[PDB]
Amino acid sequence: SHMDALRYHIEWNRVAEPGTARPAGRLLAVISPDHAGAPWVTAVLDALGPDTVRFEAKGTDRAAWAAQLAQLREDEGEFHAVVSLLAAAEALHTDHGSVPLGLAQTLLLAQALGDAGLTAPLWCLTRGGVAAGRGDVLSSPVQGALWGLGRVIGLEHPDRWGGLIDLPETVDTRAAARLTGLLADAGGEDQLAIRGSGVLARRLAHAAPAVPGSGKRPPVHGSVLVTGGTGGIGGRVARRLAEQGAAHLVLTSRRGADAPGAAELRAELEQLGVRVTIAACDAADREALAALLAELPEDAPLTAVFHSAGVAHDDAPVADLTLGQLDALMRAKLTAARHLHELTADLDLDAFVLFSSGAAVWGSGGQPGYAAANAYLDALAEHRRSLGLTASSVAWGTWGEVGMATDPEVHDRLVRQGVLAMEPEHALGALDQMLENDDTAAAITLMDWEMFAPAFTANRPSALLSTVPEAVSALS
Ligand SMILES: NC(=O)C1=CN([C@@H]2O[C@H](COP(=O)(O)OP(=O)(O)OC[C@H]3O[C@@H](n4cnc5c(N)ncnc54)[C@H](OP(=O)(O)O)[C@@H]3O)[C@@H](O)[C@H]2O)C=CC1
Repeated sequence: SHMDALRYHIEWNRVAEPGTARPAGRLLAVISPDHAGAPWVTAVLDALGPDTVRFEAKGTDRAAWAAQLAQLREDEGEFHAVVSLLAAAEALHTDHGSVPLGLAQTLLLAQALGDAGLTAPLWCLTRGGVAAGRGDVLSSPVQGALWGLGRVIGLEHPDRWGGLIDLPETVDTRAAARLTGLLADAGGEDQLAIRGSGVLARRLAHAAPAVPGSGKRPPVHGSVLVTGGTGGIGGRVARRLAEQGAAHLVLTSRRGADAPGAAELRAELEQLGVRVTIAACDAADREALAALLAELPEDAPLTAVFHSAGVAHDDAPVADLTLGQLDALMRAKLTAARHLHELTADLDLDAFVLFSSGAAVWGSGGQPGYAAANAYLDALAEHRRSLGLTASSVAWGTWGEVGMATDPEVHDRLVRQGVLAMEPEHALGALDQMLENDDTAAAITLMDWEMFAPAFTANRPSALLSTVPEAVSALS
């Protein structure tokens, strides 16, 4: 129950139908002009009406947009809300190959709105960026990344953040009226999915307790690939896999066998009877991943991937983050997980496990780029399930003992927010509960809700935490 207590999941609950009147003040719609053709972008522009002012966000030029926005705000006076359709730009930015153009443009729009003093709440619309409601299909993991950024905008700029709304693929008049009614007043909700059945909103809940055996997890066997396998959590994952039956562990990281601690890790694993391969290669390098897969023993086919590669450093507040910082944070997450997905789809793996973060699940100030990068992982795991493929996303809280949060700097701030350091064995024992259940998505975190809830909600309420009774109690 100690391990059950670490597991949470995202659910979607029905909320009230909104009012029937459109907003009284003027809306400002923001369009990516090369990527304004999708049906849902037309349906949304039509629902906003012809009195809505339209801003075409061209390229990625913060100072140019700040100037253009300042002119609009001068001419129009205050807007009621800003409605961004930038998410429809899913093509990669030409200069930053791991950043979807719409993600870069949404960052620069949040930045330029603050620069210009346009204060109306920003709403970021997606289509297929969340899996909400029974049978729902997350069709665009790229747009799913924009939710990780948006939750961090709502932490950093709470007064000028509206929220996120996912649209259905057909935006009929019932969907349009939910939309415009939420923009009038959203009832204090800010992470919303419009579906045929109603409006759903995002919630964090404790996961159901483990059912010993219920997931038909197959025995660990053959070759298992742990990207980031020489790093802190990846090394501990590899040890556990060795103890459990893996014939062969393939560990990767940019430094490979030159990684800190690598020789000792190899010796620890080989003592347990496992074949060990340690390779040096960037998880975003598709050709190197293909070569690595082509090399596998005939008698030890790839049976599972654990994607632990990642960096969190050189992030910045939303107001300051650059596209080159965002690219570097996205590389081992979006680019590398897309390669892993595409080169293993046909292999019938037993597990495809992606390591996300609480930064992506609930949001962490100061970590927009890392939140977006991890949110892509969570969305890709739901998207793969829709294709009939296994996938799981595990959004860790804080690890103790090994890995990126052992820096007293990085450790001190997390623990002080109530995201407490987990013992490796407990974190791994909870991941094994998730994998035995074959759950698609979970956060695995030790929380002190009496510290977390009041800090997280100091400037704006969080409907997300209303389904965690300890958070409700802390706020009473
Ligand atoms: N520790 C924690 O509390 C949390 C961790 N996470 C996630 O867990 C995973 C592991 O974190 P952790 O073990 O703590 O961190 P570490 O820094 O210990 O390990 C991360 C590893 O990824 C490798 N790596 C980084 N970039 C690339 C890349 N482009 N290609 C291949 N390898 C790369 C690093 O090696 P190299 O530099 O040699 O490439 C290293 O092996 C990360 O994805 C992280 O985001 C999430 C929440 C909390």
